[PDB]
Amino acid sequence: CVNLTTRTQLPPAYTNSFTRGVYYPDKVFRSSVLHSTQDLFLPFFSNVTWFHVIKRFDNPVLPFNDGVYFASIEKSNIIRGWIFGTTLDSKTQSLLIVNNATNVVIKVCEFQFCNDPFLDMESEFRVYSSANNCTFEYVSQPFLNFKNLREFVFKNIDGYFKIYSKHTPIDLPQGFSALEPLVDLPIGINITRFQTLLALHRSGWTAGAAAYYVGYLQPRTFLLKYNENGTITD
Amino acid sequence: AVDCALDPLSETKCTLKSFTVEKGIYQTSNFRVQPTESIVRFPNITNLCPFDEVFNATRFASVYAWNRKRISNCVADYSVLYNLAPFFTFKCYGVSPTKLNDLCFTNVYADSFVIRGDEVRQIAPGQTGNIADYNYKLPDDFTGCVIAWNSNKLDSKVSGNYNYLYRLFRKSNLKPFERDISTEIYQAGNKPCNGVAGFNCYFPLRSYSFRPTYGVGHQPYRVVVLSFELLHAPATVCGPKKSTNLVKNKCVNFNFNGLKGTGVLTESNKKFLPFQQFGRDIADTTDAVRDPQTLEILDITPCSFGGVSVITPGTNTSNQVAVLYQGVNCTEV
Amino acid sequence: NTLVKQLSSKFGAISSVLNDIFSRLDPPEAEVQIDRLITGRLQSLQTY
Amino acid sequence: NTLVKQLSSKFGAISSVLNDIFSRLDPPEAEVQIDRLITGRLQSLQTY
Amino acid sequence: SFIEDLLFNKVTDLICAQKFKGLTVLPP
Ligand SMILES: *[C@@H]1O[C@H](CO)[C@@H](O)[C@H](O)[C@H]1NC(C)=O
Ligand SMILES: *[C@@H]1O[C@H](CO)[C@@H](O)[C@H](O)[C@H]1NC(C)=O
Ligand SMILES: *[C@@H]1O[C@H](CO)[C@@H](O)[C@H](O)[C@H]1NC(C)=O
Ligand SMILES: *[C@@H]1O[C@H](CO)[C@@H](O)[C@H](O)[C@H]1NC(C)=O
Ligand SMILES: *[C@@H]1O[C@H](CO)[C@@H](O)[C@H](O)[C@H]1NC(C)=O
Ligand SMILES: *[C@@H]1O[C@H](CO)[C@@H](O)[C@H](O)[C@H]1NC(C)=O
Ligand SMILES: *[C@@H]1O[C@H](CO)[C@@H](O)[C@H](O)[C@H]1NC(C)=O
Repeated sequence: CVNLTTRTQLPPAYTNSFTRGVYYPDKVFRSSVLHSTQDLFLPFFSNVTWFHVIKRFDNPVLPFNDGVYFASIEKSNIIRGWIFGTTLDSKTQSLLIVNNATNVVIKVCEFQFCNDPFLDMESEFRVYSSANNCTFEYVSQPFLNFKNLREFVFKNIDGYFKIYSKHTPIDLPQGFSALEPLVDLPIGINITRFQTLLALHRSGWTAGAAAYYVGYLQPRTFLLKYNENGTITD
Repeated sequence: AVDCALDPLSETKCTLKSFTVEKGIYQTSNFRVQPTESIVRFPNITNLCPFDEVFNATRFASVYAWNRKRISNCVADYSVLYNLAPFFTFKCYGVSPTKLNDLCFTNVYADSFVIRGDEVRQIAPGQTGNIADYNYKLPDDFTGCVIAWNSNKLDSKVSGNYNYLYRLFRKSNLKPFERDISTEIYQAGNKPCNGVAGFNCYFPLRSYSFRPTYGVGHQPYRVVVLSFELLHAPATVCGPKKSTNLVKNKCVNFNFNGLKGTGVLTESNKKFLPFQQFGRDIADTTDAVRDPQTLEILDITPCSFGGVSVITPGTNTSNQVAVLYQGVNCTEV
Repeated sequence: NTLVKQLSSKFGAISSVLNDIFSRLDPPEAEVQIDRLITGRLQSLQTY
Repeated sequence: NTLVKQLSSKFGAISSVLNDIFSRLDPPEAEVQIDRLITGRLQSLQTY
Repeated sequence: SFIEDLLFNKVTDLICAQKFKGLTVLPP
């Protein structure tokens, strides 16, 4: 790793979310019914933080107050994985999610990173320098202007880490898109901060532009409508 | 005397509480269809899960560092949890300690530690004291069991044992199921203790020093707490019940993975999707179920029922009656 | 409609359904929950 | 007047005031006392 | 009649759910 002093100070953009961040809160089927729920949701018409990556490097460290709504507008799969933790060293457990070429790997244990971790067509995978014994490991099928919109919701409650996901082909747009549950993990950690991961390749050369949005969840009461099938339409 | 189940006139007399019935139309009762068979459906898991080493362990941890173990995806057997010792305490809250062999749970949690003899009563919902607010705290909606047994012959030693410790001084009461391992010094006074002992600077750990000689109410006790969560889930863990082939299009009583009922099971057309297990209706009752051995969806419909009325003239005139079945097409009585 | 919707109340019992109450507790103890449920439902129907 | 006066009756509990009930004794019986008070007050409202 | 037809037209799965709880409607 190297140290550089060429960064330019610029606050991230602020945008608004209209009707995004609605996910199925229970594992039960309902058809053509109006229901009321009280859970951790994303408030409607709420400001969210917008980062743009193309040079300029923007991988800050952000809190994990109660939950995270992470959205990515992108093409050619630059955003790769996620790091979650409390102190981000070998003194506390850290959760790590990386999308392989044709798989996804999730693991929770100690690790070691630089002050500005990054990822180096992929031939070399060097994000962490050391790794001690790990408690939970998991391998699964891959999760997969700008032409791809990926929405994810990360929660941690009742000693379980919940990942909800949704994908869509298309300054967020209008409309309604429910999020189906994807993974539950029995981890049980402290979790306070997190940081994203993007892929960069050395290469005239054109760099794909990507944008990602971060929003925070709060406890709220919602009234959901289920149509003839088990689809949330409003 | 009158027999209330011989003919409709007798049933009308028995309902009206009289030996004479006058002209009119009377509503007697309802008719149902009784079940004929019985089926039980449980998952095909056959392996066992660790219970021997949880109880037959060499060293249990201290109170402030209580040992936690997660139990899932097995078949639980509780018969072996009888001959632990000649006498032991076994108290279950939310369940009865005789019926937990035919119940299906989501996840099992086992917490193990060792406690002073007379503090066993303090491991209970909503109790205050020394260890229930500084060492181990339980919620007020607990659903589980608590087991405690004597450990004099194994734990106490003549030479002196000081490997068991508790905590006495803390700022605020612990959140339920929360652990603390801090050793930072207490600050009763107004000046810093600079990490050294002194007045108003007390080390927040203490020892037991068990010896074979103390009274019956002071020897160490071994305590294990089992926590369940009876909700809707894939039902990873539950006990030894034999399965049976399922029947369709016949009013039978069923036990699907712990849900008991009576009715008729039919092939379903609902558009379930991977994570959906069962379904509900307008009145918040179960309507569809998923068989945990074939991954197919079935619909539940209670078998036929209705109301019966009796039309008769006065008993003074004749003993002939007519029967009216309400709201049914009597090609399908 | 409201008479139908009243059936999901607990009235201080441990569950809103009867079969799980009868399949989890011994006869000495299930009586209190059954009594609570029965009294609540009777009151609702009488009010109707 | 009778609706207001109904607020100061025990309905079979230790006391009418509920903070004293909460402070004096443990949750296991405090739940029963609270249930008694709630049922009594709801019945009074229904009658009114 | 015409006015009777207009009046009749003016005034107009839940039934099964209610019936499965034991509430029925009788005809005049
Ligand atoms: C979000 O924050 C920005 C500045 O932090 C503010 O201008 C904007 O009004 C906020 N959004 C809402 C909906 O208030
Ligand atoms: C999957 O990712 C892990 C990262 O820990 C790596 O060690 C492994 O080699 C990868 N597997 C493949 C097939 O790329
Ligand atoms: C991991 O290693 C550390 C140090 O070697 C040890 O204290 C700890 O018990 C180990 N954990 C597991 C699960 O093996
Ligand atoms: C998580 O880590 C922070 C960092 O010190 C700490 O203040 C906090 O107490 C930890 N969480 C819990 C539940 O102890
Ligand atoms: C339910 O799914 C069917 C496909 O089987 C579809 O034709 C229908 O439009 C869906 N209902 C909606 C979207 O309300
Ligand atoms: C267990 O699973 C296998 C594979 O799906 C299935 O064929 C079998 O029937 C299951 N066990 C029982 C008792 O049905
Ligand atoms: C512990 O050891 C005894 C010794 O015979 C054995 O009978 C028992 O099954 C073991 N496990 C438990 C949980 O008691």
